[PDB]
Amino acid sequence: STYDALRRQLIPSFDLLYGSAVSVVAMSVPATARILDLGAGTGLLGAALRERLPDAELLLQDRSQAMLEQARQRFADDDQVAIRVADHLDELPAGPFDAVVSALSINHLEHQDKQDLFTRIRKILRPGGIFVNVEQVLAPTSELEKMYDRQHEAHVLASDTPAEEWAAGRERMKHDIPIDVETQIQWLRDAGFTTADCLAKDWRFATYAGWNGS
Ligand SMILES: Nc1ncnc2c1ncn2[C@@H]1O[C@H](CSCC[C@H](N)C(=O)O)[C@@H](O)[C@H]1O
Repeated sequence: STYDALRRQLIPSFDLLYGSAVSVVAMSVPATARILDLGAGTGLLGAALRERLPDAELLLQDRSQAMLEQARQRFADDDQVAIRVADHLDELPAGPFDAVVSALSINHLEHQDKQDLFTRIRKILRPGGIFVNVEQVLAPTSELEKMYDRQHEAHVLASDTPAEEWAAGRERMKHDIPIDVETQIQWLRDAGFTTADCLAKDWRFATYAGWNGS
């Protein structure tokens, strides 16, 4: 409620970017899809997926028990949601999966571990399966990165975000290892995804996807 409201204040085009992730999954997988949610946190993208796909099986995983406890509370009464404590770097669940989704999590990995993860994700996707990332992305240059930062700050100020939460936000972003969206899209092609695309973008934040065969 307050947490979800705060995420909208901190994330430019939250509805467009998380909404695009939901819409592209809904147009790519069945009603009864098996979906892996990597770095699920409180399960915010999971909640948006459940609203669109009431019959989908969600497996939420994260390295943080504390974050997954928030996801457990959110989905307390949902018998089609499982929770697994697992780092991105730990062995993935067997599969197959119709979709693997992630929001604002994969940027925390070293670049080589991102490329390895994309390869490992495709292995657990059925043919026609989709990988979707709602991601913090780096500008191609230092000058454009400053412009990305100004536009992010403009949203946070316009959204009337508490100064203490924005302060906390900037501190958490120090541990992020973002790269530009086109590099990551090319990495999906390198990983053997036949199609990769940026569906939606608001400067620093982008929704991109890869398809396993289609
Ligand atoms: N190496 C790693 N393996 C697994 N989870 C990781 C991780 N590095 C970061 N995370 C998780 O990634 C999340 C980033 S915050 C995003 C949370 C949620 N997907 C949302 O959109 O709101 C946190 O829950 C953090 O614990």
